[PDB]
Amino acid sequence: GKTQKAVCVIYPTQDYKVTGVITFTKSDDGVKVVADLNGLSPGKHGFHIHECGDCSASDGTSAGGHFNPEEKSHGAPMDMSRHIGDLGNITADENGKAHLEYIDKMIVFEGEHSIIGRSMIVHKNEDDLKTQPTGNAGARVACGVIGIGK
Amino acid sequence: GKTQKAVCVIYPTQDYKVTGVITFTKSDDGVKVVADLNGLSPGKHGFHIHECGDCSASDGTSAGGHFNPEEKSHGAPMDMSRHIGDLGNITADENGKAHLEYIDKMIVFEGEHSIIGRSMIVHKNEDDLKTQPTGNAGARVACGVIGIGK
Ligand SMILES: [Zn+2]
Ligand SMILES: [Zn+2]
Ligand SMILES: [Zn+2]
Ligand SMILES: [Zn+2]
Ligand SMILES: [Zn+2]
Ligand SMILES: [Zn+2]
Ligand SMILES: [Zn+2]
Ligand SMILES: [Zn+2]
Repeated sequence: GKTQKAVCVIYPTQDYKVTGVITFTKSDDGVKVVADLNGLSPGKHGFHIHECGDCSASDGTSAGGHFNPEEKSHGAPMDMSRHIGDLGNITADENGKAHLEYIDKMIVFEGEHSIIGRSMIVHKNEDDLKTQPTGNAGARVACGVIGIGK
Repeated sequence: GKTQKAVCVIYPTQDYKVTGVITFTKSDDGVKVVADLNGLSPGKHGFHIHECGDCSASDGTSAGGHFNPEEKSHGAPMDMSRHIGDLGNITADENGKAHLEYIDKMIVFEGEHSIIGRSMIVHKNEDDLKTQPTGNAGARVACGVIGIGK
C-alpha cells in the first residue's frame, strides 16, 4: 500500500565519523522526523534532504544541491519560501550525540515531492536559514539515502 | 525529468567488511546493472533487491524479504519465474574484489515495480536460484539503499 515510513542510515564522508539513523513516519499533521546521530562536533549542523540519492563521492558532493522540486529559495522549515529539503539544523551535545524530533508539513513519500530515493546530508556548520543557496552550512560530514520502511 | 540512473552504496552488516557501489542505468535493451564491491570472501554471493530500504539492523534483517511486487517465485535473473529483486550472484576474486555487469529487463525506476528506495543485500553464500523463497544464500553481509542518480 502507501508508504507510511521512510528510513535513512547516514554514513560519514572522508575525514568524519558522523553516523546515525533518521526515520520519517506519517502523522495526523504531516511527517514526524526523528534523528539520532553521533560523532558530530558540538553545536548546530545543517540537516537537509539533497536532490540525488548518490552517496558515492568521498565528500558527499554526488548528493547534489538541496531537494527543490518547487524551485524555491533556501529557508527554515517554518518558512513558506524553503526547499522541500530544508529541515533546518540538528544540535549535537558535548559528547557529539544529536537527537531531533519535529513534524514537517511539506515532506511526502509519493508523487513529484517524494523524498524516497533522495539523500540526507548533515553539514559541518550551522544552516543560517537565510544565505542562498545552502544557508552557508559548508562541508558534508555524512550522507545517506532515504529508503522505504515498514 | 524521468529517473535514468539509480545508485546504491553498500555498507557492511556488523560482522563483515563488504563495501562497494552499484549503479543502474537505463539502456535501449533494459537496465544496465554495474556492481563494484570489495571485502567479500572469494566465490559466489547472492545479490538481491530486498523490499525495505532499511539498513538500520545489525544483521541487515530490517531490509525484509525479496522485492517481489508481482508475488512470484524466487529464481535466476534470466527466469520468467523470478522476483523483481532476483539479480542472481556476484563473484568475488581471490582478493575479495567483485565486479558484475548485466542487462536486467524487469527492473524500472517508476511505478509499482520501481527499485528506488528499496535495498541491495549481498549474502554470505551463493543464491542456488531454485530454493524457495530466497535461494538459501544465508546471512546478509552488506546492505544499501537504492537512490536517484543525476
Ligand atoms: Zn539516541
Ligand atoms: Zn544541505
Ligand atoms: Zn535549502
Ligand atoms: Zn514538480
Ligand atoms: Zn536476499
Ligand atoms: Zn528472490
Ligand atoms: Zn564489466
Ligand atoms: Zn503492484
